[PDB]
Amino acid sequence: APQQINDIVHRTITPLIEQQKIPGMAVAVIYQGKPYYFTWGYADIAKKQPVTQQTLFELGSVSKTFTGVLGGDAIARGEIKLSDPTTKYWPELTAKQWNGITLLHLATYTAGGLPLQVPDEVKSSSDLLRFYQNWQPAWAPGTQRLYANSSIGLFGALAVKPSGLSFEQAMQTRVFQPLKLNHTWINVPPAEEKNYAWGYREGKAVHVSPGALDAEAYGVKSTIEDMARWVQSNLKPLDINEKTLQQGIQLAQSRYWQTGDMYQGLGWEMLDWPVNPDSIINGALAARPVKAITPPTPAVRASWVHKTGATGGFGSYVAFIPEKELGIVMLANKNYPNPARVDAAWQILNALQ
Ligand SMILES: *C(=O)[C@](NC(=O)[C@@H](C(=O)O)c1ccc(O)cc1)(OC)[C@@H]1N=C(C(=O)O)C(=C)CO1
Repeated sequence: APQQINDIVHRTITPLIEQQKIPGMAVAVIYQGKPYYFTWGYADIAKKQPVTQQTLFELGSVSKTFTGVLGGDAIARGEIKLSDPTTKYWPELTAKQWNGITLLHLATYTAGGLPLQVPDEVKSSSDLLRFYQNWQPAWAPGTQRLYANSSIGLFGALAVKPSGLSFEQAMQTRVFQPLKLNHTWINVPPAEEKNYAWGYREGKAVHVSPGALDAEAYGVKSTIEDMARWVQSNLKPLDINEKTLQQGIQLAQSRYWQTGDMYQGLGWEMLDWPVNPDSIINGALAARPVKAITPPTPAVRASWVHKTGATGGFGSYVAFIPEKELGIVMLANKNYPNPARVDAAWQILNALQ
C-alpha cells in the first residue's frame, strides 16, 4: 500500500465513519490497475465479528451494474437486441400502452414512468404480469427518466429468456464465473453465512427481504475483493477473454441518454471526466427529461463511471475512470447520505491523479 494511497484513504474514510456512525466498512482503491484494501469496524456488532476482505455486503442498487452487463452480454450473443419491443420476450403483455416500449427503455428507466419499486403485494409470476398490464404510463416512451427497480428488473428478467437459464444461473455462469467473482451471490449459501455482515438501521440488525425482481434490481452481495475485481473488469474490458462478456461490458458503458451532465448506460451512469464534484454530489422521485443519443456513443474512457446503492441496512458506492486506470469501491453496513459517499470517493480519486 503506497503511503500516498494509504494517507488519502485514511484521511478521508476516518472522519466519514465517525460523522456517519458507520459500524463496518470496506474500501478498495484500484490504482494503476492494482487493488489496495482497507477495512474498519464490525460486520456483526453483537458477535463482535470485524469487517475483513472476505465480508459480504449487500450491494443494493449497485446490483443493477451486473444486470446491465449481463444484458449487454445477451445482446453480444445475439440473443436479444435493445431495439426489440418488450412484448417480443413476453407476448402475454398485450395491453396497448406497451406498443413502442423497447428493452432499451426498460434498461434505461425511460419506458414512461414505471415505478421506483414493484409493489410488495406482487407475489407470483401471475401477479407480475397483472401489475405490468395495468401500469399506466405517465409519458410517451423515450421522453423522461424515472429511476426504477420495476423498469430494470423487468429488463433483466426478459434479457435472460432466450437462454433458457434462470437469471441467477445466467449471472453465475456468464458473469460471476468468467470473472472469478467466487464470493459474489444473489443468494448467500449456508457455507458463506459466517461472512454475511448484518446491516444496521435505527440500531437494528437487518438483511434485505425477498421481493419480486429482487435479484435483477438490488439482490447482489459481494466482498471488497470481488468488487475490486468487478471494477478492474469494467475499467479494462479488453482483457476479458470471453468475447460476448467483453462487448457486454462495453455496451453497458455506452451513452444512451443524457440528463444534465449525466449519461445513462446499462446499469452504470456516466459523466465526462474531468467532472465537477458538485455536478455529482447534490446537483426522491425526480423525473427528468432525457435527450436521446442517436446513435449511442460507445464507452468513453474519459468518464467518471459510477453507481450508488443501498438496502435498508447497507450503503454502497462504486466509481472509476477508465482513462486513468483508477477506481474505488465503498461498502458499509449502514445506509448513509449518498452525497457523503460521492464526496469521499471524489476526494480520493482526484487526489490520485
Ligand atoms: C438502489 O439502491 C435503490 N434502493 C434499493 O435498491 C433498495 C432500498 O432502497 O433499500 C430497495 C429494496 C426493496 C424495494 O422494493 C425497493 C428498493 O433503488 C430503488 C435506491 N433507492 C431509492 C429510493 O428509495 O427512492 C432511489 C431513488 C435511488 O436508488
